[PDB]
Amino acid sequence: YTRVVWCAVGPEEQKKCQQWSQQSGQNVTCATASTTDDCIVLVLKGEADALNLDGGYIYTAGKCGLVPVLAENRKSSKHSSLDCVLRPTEGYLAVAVVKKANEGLTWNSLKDKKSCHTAVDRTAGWNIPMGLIVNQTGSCAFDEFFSQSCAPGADPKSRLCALCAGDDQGLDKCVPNSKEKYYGYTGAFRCLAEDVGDVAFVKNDTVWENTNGESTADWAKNLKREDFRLLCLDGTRKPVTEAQSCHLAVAPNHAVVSRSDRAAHVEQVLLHQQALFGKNGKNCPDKFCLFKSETKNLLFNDNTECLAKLGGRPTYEEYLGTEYVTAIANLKKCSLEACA
Ligand SMILES: *[C@@H]1O[C@H](CO)[C@@H](O[C@@H]2O[C@H](CO)[C@@H](O[C@@H]3O[C@H](CO)[C@@H](O)[C@H](O)[C@@H]3O)[C@H](O)[C@H]2NC(C)=O)[C@H](O)[C@H]1NC(C)=O
Ligand SMILES: *[C@@H]1O[C@H](CO)[C@@H](O[C@@H]2O[C@H](CO)[C@@H](O[C@@H]3O[C@H](CO)[C@@H](O)[C@H](O)[C@@H]3O)[C@H](O)[C@H]2NC(C)=O)[C@H](O)[C@H]1NC(C)=O
Ligand SMILES: NC[C@@H](O[C@H]1O[C@H](CO[C@H]2O[C@@H](CO)[C@H](O)[C@@H](O)[C@@H]2O)[C@@H](O)[C@H](O)[C@@H]1O)c1ccccc1
Ligand SMILES: *[C@@H]1O[C@H](CO)[C@@H](O)[C@H](O)[C@H]1NC(C)=O
Ligand SMILES: [Fe+3]
Ligand SMILES: [Zn+2]
Ligand SMILES: [Zn+2]
Repeated sequence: YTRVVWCAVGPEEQKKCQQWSQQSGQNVTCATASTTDDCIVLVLKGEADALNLDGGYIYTAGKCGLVPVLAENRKSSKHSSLDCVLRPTEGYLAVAVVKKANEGLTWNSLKDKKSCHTAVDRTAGWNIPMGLIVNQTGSCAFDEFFSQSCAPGADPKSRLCALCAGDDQGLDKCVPNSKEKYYGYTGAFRCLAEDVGDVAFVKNDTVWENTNGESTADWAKNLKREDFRLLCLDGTRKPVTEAQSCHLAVAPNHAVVSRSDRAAHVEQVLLHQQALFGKNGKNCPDKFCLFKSETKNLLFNDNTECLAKLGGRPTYEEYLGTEYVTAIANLKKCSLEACA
C-alpha cells in the first residue's frame, strides 16, 4: 500500500538494503539484480519500484519511460538558508586524475595509456570522457584509444577489461557492480591509486574523500592530495584544489527514478524514510543511516546530505539537460530495454 521495492545492484547493496528493510518495518523491501540495466528492467516489469541512478542510466531509463523522482543533494556554500529537500541541486564536476609523479602526462598525451573508468555508460567515468575523445579523434574506435583499461560493463575478453580484477577470488571480472574491485568512483580511483592505471575518470569529490585521512581503507590510508593532479582540456595539469577551473564537465546529480505511475508514491515513502534515517534523521546514527556505507557509495553516494524535490516536474531530458543529452546521443551513434 505505502510500499516501495528498492532495486539493489550486487550483493553488497542487497546487504545494505536488507538492513534498511528491517529498520523500516518493511515499508521498503528489496529486489536484487546483477547490473543496473537488469534493475531498470525489473522496474519496467513492475517487480521493483525504484533505485538511485547515475545520469548516464537516467538516459537509458528515460527512453524506456522511467522518470526522475528525487535528486541527491550534497553540502552547499550558497542556498544555505533554505532547506536541503527544497534546495536546488548543484551538479558535480567530472574530472580526469593522474599521479603527480607521472610527469608530462596531459590531456594531449592520453593515447595508449592505461585508464580507470567507473563503468561503461556512466557520466564521469564514461560518457563525458569518451564523448570528448571520440570528438577530438574523429573515430568511433574508442575501444582502441587506451592500451588497457578497467571499464566495468565491457566485454571481459577485451582490452577495456584487462585492468579489472574481479572479486576477492578473481571471479566476476569487469562486472558493473561492486563485486568488481575497481568499480564505481571509489574503484576507479583505487585503480589509479594502486598504479594499475595512469588516469581515472571520476568526479572531483572522490579525490577529496579518499585522501588526507578522510578514508580509513587500507589502500587509501596513505594517499595525499598533493600526490595527485587534475588534467584540464587546455593541456595543463592542476592541483585538485583547482577543479572549478579544470574539469571536463559538470554532471547532473544521481537521482532516484521510477515508473511514472508509481512516481508519486515512491516520492512520499522516500521523504518519510529520510526523515528517519537521513543525515539529521530520527534513527541515524544510532539505529540506521541511509547515506553511509563506509566510503562504498552503496545505494546512494556517501556524501549525500539529502534527497531533494525537483520541482519544474522535469522529464528526464530536462533533468539531464540539453547539453548532456545531445552528448550521449552523439556517442551512442557509434553503436524492449533498447527502448529508443
Ligand atoms: C561532440 O560533438 C558534437 C557535435 O558537435 C556535440 O554536439 C553538439 O553540441 C552542441 C552544444 O550542446 C549543440 O549546439 C546546440 O545546438 C542547438 C540547436 O541545434 C542550439 O539551440 C544550442 O544553443 C547549441 O548551439 C549541437 O547541436 C550538437 N550537435 C549535434 C549533432 O548533436 C557534442 O556535444 C560533443 N560531445 C561532447 C561530449 O563534447
Ligand atoms: C571537490 O570535491 C570536494 C569534496 O566534496 C569538495 O570539497 C568539500 O567542500 C565542501 C564545501 O563546498 C566542504 O563542506 C564543508 O566542510 C566544512 C568543514 O571543513 C563545514 O564548514 C561545512 O559544513 C561543510 O561540511 C567539504 O569539507 C570539502 N571536502 C573535503 C573533504 O575537503 C570541493 O568543493 C569540490 N570542488 C569542486 C570544484 O566542486
Ligand atoms: N537546480 C537544478 C536544475 O536542473 C538543471 O540545472 C543544471 C544547473 O544547475 C545549477 O544549479 C544551481 C543550484 O540549483 C547551482 O548553483 C549551479 O551551480 C548549477 O549549475 C543544468 O545544467 C541542467 O539543465 C539541469 O537540468 C533544476 C531546477 C528545478 C527542478 C529540477 C532541476
Ligand atoms: C511505515 O509506514 C507507516 C505509514 O506511513 C509509518 O506510519 C511508519 O512510521 C513506517 N514505519 C517505519 C519504521 O518506517
Ligand atoms: Fe556519475
Ligand atoms: Zn565548466
Ligand atoms: Zn518541463
